[PDB]
Amino acid sequence: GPGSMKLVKFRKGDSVGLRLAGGNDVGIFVAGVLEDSPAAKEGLEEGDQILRVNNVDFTNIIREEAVLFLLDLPKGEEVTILAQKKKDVYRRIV
Repeated sequence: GPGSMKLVKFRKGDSVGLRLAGGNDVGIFVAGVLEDSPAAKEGLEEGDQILRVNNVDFTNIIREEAVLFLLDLPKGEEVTILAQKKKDVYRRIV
């Protein structure tokens, strides 16, 4: 089936606080979450696949475009990340 996804809502600091991995073929993955970020606080974790941010699809985006996208998110504004734990896929990427 379609599975159980997580929804994380946080307010962007100076940065979102996320390292990315993957790409257009397999998905964008959270490689790292700084404990210094509100991304971690809200329950976003390494090996999470990012499906959506702010109603922009992250399933057909290239890693480079995702980075720029997260950078471009207005500072101090709320971000809405739709995600899903996919570690076993993740372990192959890294």
